[PDB]
Amino acid sequence: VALPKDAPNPRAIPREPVGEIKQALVNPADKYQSKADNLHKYGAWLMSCLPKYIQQFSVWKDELTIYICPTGVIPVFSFLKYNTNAEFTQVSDITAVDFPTREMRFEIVYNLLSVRHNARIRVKTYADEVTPVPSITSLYMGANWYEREVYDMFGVLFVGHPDLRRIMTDYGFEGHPLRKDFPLTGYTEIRYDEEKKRIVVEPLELTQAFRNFEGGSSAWDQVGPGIDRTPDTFKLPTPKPE
Amino acid sequence: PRNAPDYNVPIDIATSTFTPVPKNVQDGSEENVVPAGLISGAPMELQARTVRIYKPAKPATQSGEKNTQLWRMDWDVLGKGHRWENPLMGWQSSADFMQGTHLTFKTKEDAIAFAEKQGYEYFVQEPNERHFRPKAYANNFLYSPGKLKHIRTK
Amino acid sequence: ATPAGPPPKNFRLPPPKNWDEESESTIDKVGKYFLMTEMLRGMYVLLEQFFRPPYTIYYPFEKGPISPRFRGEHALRRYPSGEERCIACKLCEAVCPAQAITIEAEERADGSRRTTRYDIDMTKCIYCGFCQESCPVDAIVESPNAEYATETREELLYNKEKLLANGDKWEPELAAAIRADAPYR
Amino acid sequence: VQPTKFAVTVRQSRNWADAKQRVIAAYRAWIRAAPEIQTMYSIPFPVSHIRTRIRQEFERHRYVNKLNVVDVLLQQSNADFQETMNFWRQQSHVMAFFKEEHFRGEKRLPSNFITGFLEGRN
Amino acid sequence: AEPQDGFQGTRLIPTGADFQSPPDPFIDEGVDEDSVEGRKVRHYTVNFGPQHPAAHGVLRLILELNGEEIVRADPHVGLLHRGTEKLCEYKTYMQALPYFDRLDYVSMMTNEQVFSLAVEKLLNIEIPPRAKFIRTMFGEITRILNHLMSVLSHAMDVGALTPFLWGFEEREKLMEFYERVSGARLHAAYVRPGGVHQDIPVGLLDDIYQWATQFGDRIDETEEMLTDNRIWINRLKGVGVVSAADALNLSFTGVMLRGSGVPWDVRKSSPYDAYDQVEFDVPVGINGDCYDRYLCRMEEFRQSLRIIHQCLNKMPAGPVRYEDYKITPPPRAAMKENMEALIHHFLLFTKGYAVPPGDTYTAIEAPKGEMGVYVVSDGSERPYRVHIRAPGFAHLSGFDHITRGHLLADAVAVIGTMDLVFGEVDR
Amino acid sequence: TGRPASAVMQAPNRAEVWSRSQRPRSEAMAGPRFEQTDFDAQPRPWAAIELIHKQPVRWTHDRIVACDGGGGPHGHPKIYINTDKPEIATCNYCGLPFANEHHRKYLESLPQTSYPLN
Amino acid sequence: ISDIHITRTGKPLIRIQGGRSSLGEHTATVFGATGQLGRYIVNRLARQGCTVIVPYREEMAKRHLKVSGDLGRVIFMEFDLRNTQSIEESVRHSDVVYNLIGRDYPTKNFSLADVHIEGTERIVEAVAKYDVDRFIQVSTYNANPDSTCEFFRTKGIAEKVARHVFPETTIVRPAPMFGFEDRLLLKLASVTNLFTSNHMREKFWPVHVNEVGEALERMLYDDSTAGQTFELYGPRQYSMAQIAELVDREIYKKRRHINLPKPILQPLAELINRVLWWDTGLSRDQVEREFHDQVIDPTAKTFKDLGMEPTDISKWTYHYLLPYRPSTYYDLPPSTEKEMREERKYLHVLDDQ
Amino acid sequence: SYPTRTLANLRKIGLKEYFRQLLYIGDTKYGELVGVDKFGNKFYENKEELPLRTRWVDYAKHDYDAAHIEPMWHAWISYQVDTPPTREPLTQIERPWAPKEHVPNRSFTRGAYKPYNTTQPKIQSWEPKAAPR
Ligand SMILES: NC(=O)C1=CN([C@@H]2O[C@H](COP(=O)(O)OP(=O)(O)OC[C@H]3O[C@@H](n4cnc5c(N)ncnc54)[C@H](OP(=O)(O)O)[C@@H]3O)[C@@H](O)[C@H]2O)C=CC1
Ligand SMILES: *P(=O)(O)OCC(C)(C)[C@H](O)C(=O)NCCC(=O)NCCSC(=O)CCCCCCCCCCCCC
Ligand code: SF4
Ligand code: SF4
Ligand SMILES: [Zn+2]
Repeated sequence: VALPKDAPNPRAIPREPVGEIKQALVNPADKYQSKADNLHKYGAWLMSCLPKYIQQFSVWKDELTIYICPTGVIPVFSFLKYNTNAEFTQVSDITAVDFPTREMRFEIVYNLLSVRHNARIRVKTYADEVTPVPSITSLYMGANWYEREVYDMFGVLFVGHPDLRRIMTDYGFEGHPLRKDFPLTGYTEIRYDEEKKRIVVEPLELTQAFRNFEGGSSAWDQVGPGIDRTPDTFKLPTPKPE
Repeated sequence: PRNAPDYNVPIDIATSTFTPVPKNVQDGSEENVVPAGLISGAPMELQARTVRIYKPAKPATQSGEKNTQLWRMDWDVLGKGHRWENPLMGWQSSADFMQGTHLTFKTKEDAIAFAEKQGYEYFVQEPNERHFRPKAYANNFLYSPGKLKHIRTK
Repeated sequence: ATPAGPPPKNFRLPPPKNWDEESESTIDKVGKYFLMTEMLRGMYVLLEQFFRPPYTIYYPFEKGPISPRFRGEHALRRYPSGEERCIACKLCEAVCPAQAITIEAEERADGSRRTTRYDIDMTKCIYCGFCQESCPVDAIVESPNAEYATETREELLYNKEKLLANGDKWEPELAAAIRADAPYR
Repeated sequence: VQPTKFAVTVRQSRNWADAKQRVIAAYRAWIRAAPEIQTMYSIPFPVSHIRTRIRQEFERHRYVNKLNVVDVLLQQSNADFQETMNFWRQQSHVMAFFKEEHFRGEKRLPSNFITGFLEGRN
Repeated sequence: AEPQDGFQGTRLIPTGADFQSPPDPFIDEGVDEDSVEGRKVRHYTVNFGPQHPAAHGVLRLILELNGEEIVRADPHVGLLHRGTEKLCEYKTYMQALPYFDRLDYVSMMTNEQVFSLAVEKLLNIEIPPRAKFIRTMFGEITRILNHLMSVLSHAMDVGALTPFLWGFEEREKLMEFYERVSGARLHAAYVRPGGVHQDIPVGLLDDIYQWATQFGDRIDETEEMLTDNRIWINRLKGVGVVSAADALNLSFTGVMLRGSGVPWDVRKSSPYDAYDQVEFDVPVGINGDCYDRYLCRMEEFRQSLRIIHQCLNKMPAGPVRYEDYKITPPPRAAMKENMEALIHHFLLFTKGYAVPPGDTYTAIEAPKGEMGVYVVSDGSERPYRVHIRAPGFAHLSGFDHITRGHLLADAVAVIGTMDLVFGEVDR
Repeated sequence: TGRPASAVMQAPNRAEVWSRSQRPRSEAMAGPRFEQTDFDAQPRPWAAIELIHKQPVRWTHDRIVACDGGGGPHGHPKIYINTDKPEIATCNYCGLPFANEHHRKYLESLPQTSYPLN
Repeated sequence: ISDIHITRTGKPLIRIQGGRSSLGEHTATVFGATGQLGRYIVNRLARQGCTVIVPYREEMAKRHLKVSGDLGRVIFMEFDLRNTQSIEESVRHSDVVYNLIGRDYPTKNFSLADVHIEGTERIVEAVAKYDVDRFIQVSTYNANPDSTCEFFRTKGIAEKVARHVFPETTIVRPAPMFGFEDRLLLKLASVTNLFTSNHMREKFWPVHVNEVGEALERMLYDDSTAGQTFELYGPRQYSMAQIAELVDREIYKKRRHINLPKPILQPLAELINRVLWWDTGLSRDQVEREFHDQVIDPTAKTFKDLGMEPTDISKWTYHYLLPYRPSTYYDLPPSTEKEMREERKYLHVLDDQ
Repeated sequence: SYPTRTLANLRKIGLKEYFRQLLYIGDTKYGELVGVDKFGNKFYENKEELPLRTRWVDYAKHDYDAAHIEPMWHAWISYQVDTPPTREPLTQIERPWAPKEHVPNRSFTRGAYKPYNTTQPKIQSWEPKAAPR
């Protein structure tokens, strides 16, 4: 083996000993207080400009969320697409979350990106098993397949959509798997039938039944209530005594 | 006809030899309730089986009560199809597609609303609560004028 | 599409150059077309590879490199005494990402806490190694053995008699890999 | 039908006159298509059995008196029509809609109490 | 009063076609007879797929053709939809992490990076500096690994077959480093909430430096074959051209976004890990075509190598794992010696750690574009909802808008310039 | 089945089961799947229970003794065993025997003992 | 149909009636499972949760049978009709044993005597050696101990030896079977040069292999079928020429019929069978089979006794012959004037591509 | 290989051994004997070859198989250790339960492993005893 002859063994070099390592303790939420006031300000401006649809807004750390009426979908996303201070020209993601304890089961979550302002915004609305939501493929061509997924996986129906068909599931599939009443292994299974010369569909049997270890969740709450971190600019002034 | 099992319900693809015979299948006409079980794509068997809505009791084994705070909706076990022994490995096989599925609800009426929306049969179990009684460390050392009838040992 | 604030210094492209503004001599430009010089260079790079040593390994006589942390087929180990290390805590059963482990335990004749069943579905397992990170007694490991294709998948339902037989077989190599990686675990 | 051959933009029924018009047009297309479904999917049934079985699937929802429920039931039909008329569904999905090609057959619930008792709930 | 007011249809939902507005008439930019102009032309459909390369394993795209050109392209996906997002609801957070290795299966440690960063944000924890550098080094080793698959499989489809084999030895060498830190050549499971599973072995940073000294020569010879080659140039110029405005409107990220002249990288715009500590450049194209996206990807080879060398020189000492046993597993030696450590060991492997309630959308600059996850937490030990945003899912959705009017031999080039692994697209 | 000794004897070292819910190999390896089969090729590990009781006692002068399994960090979690009963005390994790030197007279007088005791 | 089965020996079975992962609790041994009938009996037991022991001669052939069952259900045993140990150990655990083994021709290793007698002997002696509960012998239609046909003779003699040593034998005498992968419809479908000596004038009652496969399941499930003989056949009388025209009416195939007299055909038939190593479809004994007509035993039970309806072959020809239907754009009918007009609204050439 | 390398190794191993290797490994290769497996396999090392080719095996059987390598040598051939089992103390542990011979992968043969249930049936049924009449 012909060694490079001016490339020495990097392992043969001795390293300077590291003694006592010290790291400060940081609270990562603390880095987000400097932008907490404007994120609240922007959400406050948004719901004054569209009082007809924006029910509330929340702020967690760097995330501002806007809560809207389902019928306000087209106006709100138009304002967030074509406003000069709201130049949010990407849909990053549209998905649903299921809350069977609500009268409107489905929360529709939109995540939007503004390359102009290096900013993100989340828009939430609600839907039901029968209550449809406006499609926004009139504003974002990229939102088309996302709504097919929400429909395919949840059953939510998007008025105005061209070609709202299943995107993920099999062709004659019945059910919406991301619903919380839908079982994990489904209701049907497939196999090849020698006597019928095709693949047939059967009721589900499992050689091993799925073992659900949810019951081992701590009898004690482990996170607690948290900490309130609202700007003083969005708290009500307190009445001074006397 | 008054809880009579409709033996002539039209089965579907997922109906099996373990599916019970339903009494009522959501026609889509009942007042004030969405017929969600009619448009859900779920099998008919969901409309035959009963679910239990209850608040889980605190374990006897420990004093945390986090799991008693929310209502759980679960499916009742059937007489056949819940578990059998696998002939090969001895594993436990099942035909119950609902065996590992449970739902959580904040109030009892939220669970009832969901059950009726999906056409489930439901039995609600009312929580068992404690009876408050003031407890005092000082009683451990109360004075007995007469016979002791108890030797407290800390 | 660009960030807010002043546009980047010279973000806008220069105006396009006309064909006769380009800096490339006709001789150089026409020669590169007809002689196909850039394609000639690439063919020459393949001649350079031709006369370089190949990368190939003759398997099964020469094997590729595997680290002490390699994740192969499972094994149940013993102590130096000969007792099984496994005490049936079931931690490896709880953490299994794919529910591949089924354990049934009871009190042994001598009163010791030991498993009666220990099955691993080798066709459910994802070879994550989680089962062996969670062990408090180093009882379950993954040997460096990757060569065990079988004929039937019934052969891939490892029961406790096979997993102990594997540990007896592979113990020197299991003890060696543990000895290397224990400081990092 | 801009993106696909049988695509229909998702529409919300304006009233019951409109909603019944759409149902009848949905049923008409399906029973029209039954000869075309029986050759492509090589269904070993008469076109009459296919048409009478298509009728059953509309006969299930004849008593729906909610307009929001009809539109989801119409969208489900239109999507099923699109994936059947384009050869997207496999013969296995299509002839699995007929609930007699189970090796247990159409008779899969017990007939009455006693026959399901002697067979252990079927 | 939905759904009650919807029973009789007293309200209609305002569709986007209601809010359509006529274009301004003034500044607006651009029949039946005996002639053959009125005559119609029939089209025929074609079933494309599966191609030989591994990445496009489950693609059944149905094209409508007018002669040779593509009229409309309809991809049918779902052939590798395995229900990951549902199975993640029945697992603890640590148990759900291996699901992310199997999303984009050529870029494993960056899939598990976005899941760790999302969970760590809800945990409200700061991970130690050493794991920050370990993660940014192995995130760029991952980026090189993916680009070796993506660029060389793209050219193998286009018909150049030799660069593929050369760079898969480079791939074969860079998977030895995966198997040394973990024990897997493909699915490491190495990056975890709170840092990394185990410290790197004691001679690895020397072995990566030895690989580093020669990797540029591998890019240069791969570049010898494709960059100036006229056949390569004439098969990617003008192919799959997307405007900057449309790439944004189509949900394009990454080089699909960057090849049309938009300067934008998640690493520069929302820095994560040790990316704010490293100097690197961002290749941005001009003409929005496949040739630009090939040239942008080759430049990232050289930029990822430039980051890996910087990470080697700034590798600090200290824990590679968040120093808190209520979140990360204690050392084996502690668990076998200290009471508190065995308790924390036991509960982490059975119940798991609780994540505080809330939701977060977290994105990273994945090698195939922007990869993000939406995690709803219920304050418990299992995720209430995990949603994966896959860059290729949005890219394949814009395949019809981009391949329209192109030839089928052009469309195979468009499939490879979009970094497409179908386990990513179907989750 | 039946004819080979390996199909009949529960382990090479031991002939009988060592727990109440253990299946005998005679009944586990009956049936059709074990026809046309080599039973000497079948996995048959040595029984741990027989090996642990061949272990000599650690005599100790202390009331509490510490067992970590004998391999440092390669053993089990370190625990403490009390040897104050006139019996042999055994580690719960590994089974090794411990006995106080005060009970040597009594232990040496027993007819049958659960560990070799020497 | 019941959940409890007390076997003829007396042990009880507690079955759970479902599909693949279920518990049928019947253990079966099917001899002759790699042919065309055996795949229907095997699949029917296996897909309902029963162990099926499948003795096989060739490894490759048996492979399609394992798909029908879950792990531990289809067990394969290497066996030879002249190795008794292989037969013995195949039936020691079985509740029911089937025997479907049978050729139509002599080989260089088996005369119709060796197969149907020396194998049934060797096999039923094992059934009697282990007190197996049900033993079902599939014989042939027209089986008769004194017949000019060695197939009807040697298969008729097996029926004798079956009950001489096992009196509780079900006999099953099926008509020529038809369907997927048969030698009846597929013969008329596939061959081109066809040799006969009785003008294709055989008359019989063709039966679908699928009801035969389903019927053999029900003889296991009814204890009353034990010890009697069945005659499975279809609903309508048919002649081979009438059967062929159905094949003809579906597929539109032209075949050569040679129909050489019996004296010049049979001596020649032996030769071709003695030198060609594949089943050539004509042999000495097979030609003699052409002259007989099926005669239905009036003392034997039928489909109806098993609650079953046979189907005729006319309702099935389109199904099992559709794969053999060469239909391109060429063979289409001449076009009508209405559709000729429709073509004038299209351009049939792309002049810019 | 290349002529300079293959020529030198002929000058070492001889023409009868040169043909042995062409039949099995397919390379002309020379190195020092490092040790023998219990299964009879022989191990060679040469620091002067291409990387990952410094260690190889000459199998004892004609129908060789990668499962014929004894476990501690398996770690050596895979570059997982540098000390061969000939100087590794971990192989000098006495373990009477340890296998006496090397058993290879035993699938595709009548000795293939067959799983079974290890536990007893869950529910015991009544053994009927009819009282006398
Ligand atoms: N199908 C029909 O038209 C009719 C058939 N029958 C009888 O029904 C039974 C089953 O019918 P079918 O499925 O068509 O038969 P096939 O000829 O298709 O299959 C017969 C089976 O017997 C086995 N076999 C044949 N000869 C021997 C031998 N010497 N030793 C061991 N095994 C042997 C074959 O195994 P291998 O493939 O290895 O040879 C095969 O599994 C046969 O007895 C047949 O004669 C009765 C009346 C009509
Ligand atoms: P007449 O006035 O008596 O009845 C007319 C209707 C039915 C409209 C009633 O007046 C009515 O108002 N009924 C309630 C409205 C209603 O029917 N809602 C549902 C309509 S959509 C629907 O029923 C869809 C059924 C399934 C569609 C697919 C059927 C075929 C699928 C399988 C085909 C075979 C395999 C490929
Ligand atoms: S192998 Fe380890 S983790 Fe698994 S049950 Fe045994 S002791 Fe517990
Ligand atoms: S490596 Fe396999 S057996 Fe172990 S925990 Fe992971 S999936 Fe389960
Ligand atoms: Zn111990």
